[PDB]
Amino acid sequence: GTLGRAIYTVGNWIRGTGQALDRVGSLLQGSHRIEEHLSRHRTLMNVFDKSPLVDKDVFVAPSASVIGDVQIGKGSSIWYGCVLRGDVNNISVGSGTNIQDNTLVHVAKTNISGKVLPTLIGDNVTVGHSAVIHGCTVEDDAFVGMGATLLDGVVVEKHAMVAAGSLVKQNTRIPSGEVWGGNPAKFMRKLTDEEIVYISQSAKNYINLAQIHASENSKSFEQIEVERALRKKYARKDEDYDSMLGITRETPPELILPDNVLPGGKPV
Amino acid sequence: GTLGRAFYSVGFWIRETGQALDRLGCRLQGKNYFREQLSRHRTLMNVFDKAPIVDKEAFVAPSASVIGDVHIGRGSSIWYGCVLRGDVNTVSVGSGTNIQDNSLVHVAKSNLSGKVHPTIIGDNVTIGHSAVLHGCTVEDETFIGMGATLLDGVVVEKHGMVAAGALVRQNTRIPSGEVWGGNPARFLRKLTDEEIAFISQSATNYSNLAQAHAAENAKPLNVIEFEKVLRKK
Amino acid sequence: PISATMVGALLGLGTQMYSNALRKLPYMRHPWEHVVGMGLGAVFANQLVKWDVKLKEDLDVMLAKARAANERRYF
Amino acid sequence: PKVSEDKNRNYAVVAGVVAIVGSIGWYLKA
Amino acid sequence: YFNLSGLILCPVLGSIILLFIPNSRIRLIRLIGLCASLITFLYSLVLWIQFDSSTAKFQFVESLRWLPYENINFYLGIDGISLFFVILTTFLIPICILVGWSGMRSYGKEYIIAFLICEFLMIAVFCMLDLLLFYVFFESVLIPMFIIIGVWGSRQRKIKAAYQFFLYTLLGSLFMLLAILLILFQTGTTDLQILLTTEFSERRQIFLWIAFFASFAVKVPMVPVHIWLPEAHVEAPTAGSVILAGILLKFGTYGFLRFSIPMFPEATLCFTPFIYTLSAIAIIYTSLTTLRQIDLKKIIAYSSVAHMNLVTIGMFSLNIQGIGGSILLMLSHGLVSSALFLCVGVLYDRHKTRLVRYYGGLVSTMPNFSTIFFFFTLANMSLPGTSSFIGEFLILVGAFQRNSLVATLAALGMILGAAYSLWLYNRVVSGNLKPDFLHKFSDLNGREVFIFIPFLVGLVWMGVYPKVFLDCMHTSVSNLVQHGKFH
Ligand SMILES: CCCCCCCCCCC(CCCCCCCCCC)(CO[C@H]1O[C@@H](CO)[C@H](O[C@@H]2O[C@@H](CO)[C@H](O)[C@@H](O)[C@@H]2O)[C@@H](O)[C@@H]1O)CO[C@H]1O[C@@H](CO)[C@H](O[C@@H]2O[C@@H](CO)[C@H](O)[C@@H](O)[C@@H]2O)[C@@H](O)[C@H]1O
Ligand SMILES: CCCCC/C=C/C/C=C\C/C=C/C/C=C/CCCC(=O)O[C@H](COC(=O)CCCCCCCCCCCCCCCCC)COP(=O)(O)O[C@H]1[C@H](O)[C@H](O)[C@@H](O)[C@H](O)[C@H]1O
Ligand SMILES: CCCCCCCCCCCCCCCCCCCC(=O)O[C@H](COC(=O)CCCCCCCCCCCCCC)COP(=O)(O)OCCN
Ligand SMILES: CCCCCC(=O)OC[C@H](COP(=O)(O)OC[C@H](N)C(=O)O)OC(=O)CCCCC
Ligand SMILES: [Zn+2]
Repeated sequence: GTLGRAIYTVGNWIRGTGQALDRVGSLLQGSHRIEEHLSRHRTLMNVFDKSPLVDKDVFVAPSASVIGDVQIGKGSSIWYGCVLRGDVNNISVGSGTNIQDNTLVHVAKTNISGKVLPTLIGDNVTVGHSAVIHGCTVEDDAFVGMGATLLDGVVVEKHAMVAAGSLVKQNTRIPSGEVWGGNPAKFMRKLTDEEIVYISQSAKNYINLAQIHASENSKSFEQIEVERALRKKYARKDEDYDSMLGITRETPPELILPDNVLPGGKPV
Repeated sequence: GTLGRAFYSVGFWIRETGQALDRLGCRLQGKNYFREQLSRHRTLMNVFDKAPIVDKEAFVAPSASVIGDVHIGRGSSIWYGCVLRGDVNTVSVGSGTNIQDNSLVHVAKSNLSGKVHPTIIGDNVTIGHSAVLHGCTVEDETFIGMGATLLDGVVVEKHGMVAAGALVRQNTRIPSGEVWGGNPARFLRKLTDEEIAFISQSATNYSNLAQAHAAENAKPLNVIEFEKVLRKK
Repeated sequence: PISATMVGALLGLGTQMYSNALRKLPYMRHPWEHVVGMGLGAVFANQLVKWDVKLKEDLDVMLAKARAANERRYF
Repeated sequence: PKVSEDKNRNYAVVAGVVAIVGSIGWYLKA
Repeated sequence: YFNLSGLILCPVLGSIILLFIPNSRIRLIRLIGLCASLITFLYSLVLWIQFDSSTAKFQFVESLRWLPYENINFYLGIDGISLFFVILTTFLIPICILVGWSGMRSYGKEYIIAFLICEFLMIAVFCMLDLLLFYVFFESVLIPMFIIIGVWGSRQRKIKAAYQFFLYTLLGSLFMLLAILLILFQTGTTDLQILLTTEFSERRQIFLWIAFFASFAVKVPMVPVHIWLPEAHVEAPTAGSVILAGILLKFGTYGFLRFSIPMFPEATLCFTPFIYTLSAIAIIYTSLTTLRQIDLKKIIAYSSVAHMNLVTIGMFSLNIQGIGGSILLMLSHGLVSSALFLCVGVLYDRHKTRLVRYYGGLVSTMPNFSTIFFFFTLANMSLPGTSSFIGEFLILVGAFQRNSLVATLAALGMILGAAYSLWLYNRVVSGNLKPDFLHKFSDLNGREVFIFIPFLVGLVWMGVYPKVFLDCMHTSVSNLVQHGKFH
């Protein structure tokens, strides 16, 4: 009531004094420091009357930048720091195919070679971290290792792999079942069936892993504070005192990950 | 100098005291919105007096990080994900260039390796995607390929092209009109007239594209999105 | 000269900065508690001097009493 | 919204103000 | 008005300022440390100017209560004996700071801080006129020197040398502390001026004198206890050896001059043949063992034992030539020996070795170093025109007047001293080069040239006109010669 109003007015006075002190301290610094501003980074952006068509189930990290004509299929994911610039031409991302951290997918200027085609990425493909794609036509069920660079005009056929730290030269086709790699990107070896199983399992594991990141990066301020308080409360345990009190403190469901992302599916 | 640093630190102390007072005033009123974990990233960050100087007609992506004494010419562009960190020395970016997506142009972090060479970028210079320019220098109207890894002490002459993914070793000079590629970088072939014309046209194409990207980035922040984020149930 | 007020203020500032250093924090983390430490150090030093004077006076009185008690042995 | 709602927190603020004022008076009056 | 308070507080401020400076600012740390050392040196030089040389009373006296009944208190004062020691211990610190200038990025702020705390502790040692507090600052030097030896040692041997030095210093220290306590209980106080006017029973003079000798003889290694000095000296940084030999070896002789030669005039006379015997064989044995050493820093370290044992012959002669001439030798030794370790430090910093075998023919590649090294070789071998000869000859004429035999034995010290001093120079400097071992050279830089300049000037200035130093001491050393005498 009256006490609450008085305390509110005192708080207003204190806030005004604090802001004045902040301004004075900024003045003494010589106005050299560049003040932090509101985040102007747009996760999804338009360029020329063209909007991305990100599907409902896709996980697009807030630090990612999906720009221009980008079409992304269900179950796929775009991870932190990734850039998909489809301003000049089209970029189509298939279903279940994840583009990993700091990766760049860009499309040529439709005249880099005269007969340029849009960047097409098939289904259930996985692209490693820091990879660079500049006009490829990666077919479905393919693997691109982390750090690999795919120049314009290349096609990665189904069930083919590009070794990490490779450079596939322009107009180079990787046949099915090969592990083309190296800086010239020459033939290394044939793919074994275990490698194919590993590729499919990695794609499915990333589809499974994108969900917790999506559920964590979309929380509100109120939910974040509650989860932080719960995490602090259950960080350390004391079974002896609980046994003395006859209680059993159990971790809330907000701090429990699904068993399908644990190393071996641990129920307990 | 040393007199300026003392005033800078005292200003930090007073600003910290003022922020603490503001937080205390917020707590009396019951508000706790200062606890929000907002991103502290600044597209233009300074180190004491070393502040980037960006021309008005230059596109700098909001996610690009420019730190220290960095000079950007008119018509140049720093695209998304770029990190241009020059603190121990200066990073000079000319007019009409284009630091393309996820590229890195930085200077050496210590004097133990020797003398830190300032990074100089000419005019109409094309830097490929995810390319590292670590204390090198490039003349105007040159091309740096995708994934290139130029090191310090490297001079790339005018009309010189560095092939994609090539790693130019320390203290290497690329002669004018020659393409250097592979690991380590070695002479491969001589540039043709058509490639020179394409290199010249790419700079103008990216300069025009940067204007559209800046126009789409300078629009007022959407209030519908802000309201939707505010109410999440 | 060196008064108790200044040595107390220096000890308070030093113990504040020492506490901040022991926790891997910057020396001038919270300036307000540095000021509080300076004030508390000055107060404690002045009180210590004021207590020391009275303590010495009491010791002198008590030793006078003890010597007077011992001197009675010769009668 | 010019009202502080938490009654318990308001009493803590009043007690802190009273403690500060009493300490100042104690250091002044004696 | 320059007093002993400011001279002692200057290193305190210097060490406190660097204590709260970020380590990333390496330049600022070095500048502030060097400036503090130079300011302290100028303060000492000013204190020299206003020093009266006609009164035996202690000058610039300052008092600070320690016990509640003023039984023991901080009494600071200087006389003609300890003034030059203060000047030397304030002059050596900036040189030590300048030694580690290039490689200072790795040492950090803990290096200058340690050296400034060292300077603080050594200034108070030469200025204390209280027997107990002289012991407190006497043994407070261990911690900074222990840290210097251990943290910034050369090889893994630093753990052994630090342990050995610490153990020897402790065993001397506590056996001295028992005597100090017995003196305090009997007399009542520990003030030096009061302890010099109290008659000690003849039975108690021998015990107290022996107990004092136990601690002092360790820091002026006589014969049984000069085995810690070589190891701890070789396992030390270049600036660390300058402190150990420049000043830390002057505590024993100063302790004898201040607390032994006066508080027991009768005990000193009885033990005079004992000191003459130990010093005579130490000069003969050490100057002979020096010939068969192969380490560069282990040869000069053995050139100090012979020189410092020649000093204790001078002090116990109890005449103006002896006591007065022994002071000049320590000032000369503090400059000549500390300059030789700079020369070795120059060689070690470039070529990480100390064996004399690897060195030879440097006269053709490092000529400025050879010229400077030769000059201090001449000073180390007691050449006239150098500060060492004045002290060396004045001690001989002070001991010949008391005992002709001890002056004869001590005279063979310069026979052997001139043997290894030039023979080392011939090996290291003269001869043919050895490109198989070492082939890259660099003569003295700007720092090394400038660092040696005050040593060059201060060595001939004392060597050709020692009257400036001598006339400031005769009033103070003559009152020291006779204390119990009244005729
Ligand atoms: C660890 C740091 C080491 C620093 C010490 C060396 C530096 C020198 C400063 C030492 C210092 C501060 C002590 C700091 C305490 C440390 C802080 C503890 C932690 C704090 C976080 C005390 O030092 C003086 O105090 C005197 C006691 O008064 C004592 O003199 C003996 O007393 C007799 C007994 O009765 C003995 O019989 C007799 O033999 C001696 O005369 C001596 O101790 C000494 O002279 C400086 O003096 C300070 O106190 C007094 C002066 O007295 C001053 O104010 C006084 O107030 C009234 C008296 O209450 C007086 O009416 C008033 O007139 C006077 O103005 C101060 O303005 C200031 O000058
Ligand atoms: C530029 C020149 C000036 C430059 C100088 C400027 C000076 C500004 C004036 C006064 C500065 C006052 C300094 C006093 C500061 C005291 C410490 C602040 C204490 C404080 O957390 O606040 C109240 C607490 O309530 C009290 O339990 C105890 C709090 C009682 C004390 C609060 C009363 C403050 C009123 C001061 C009078 C203002 C009169 C007007 C002043 C403005 C002038 C117009 C908020 O509780 P809370 O539950 O919401 O939250 C707290 C808080 O977040 C943290 O302490 C913990 O993390 C948390 O666990 C919880 O404890
Ligand atoms: C004596 C030689 C000379 C030394 C120099 C003396 C100088 C005078 C003293 C200067 C002291 C400077 C201190 C400046 C004020 C800072 C105090 C702020 C503490 C505070 O805000 O309260 C909470 C903790 O309380 C606390 O931290 C209280 C800690 C108190 C510990 C000791 C309590 C008294 C014990 C009796 C004396 C000790 C034994 C002596 C025989 C902070 O909470 P938070 O935000 O940090 O987070 C949770 C951590 N809990
Ligand atoms: C004049 C400014 C008073 C500002 C009062 C104030 O902020 O108290 C909080 C501080 C630190 O306590 P917190 O961990 O809750 O940080 C809370 C922190 N504000 C934060 O943002 O996290 O308390 C002190 O140490 C100071 C004790 C001496 C208080 C006089
Ligand atoms: Zn591109």
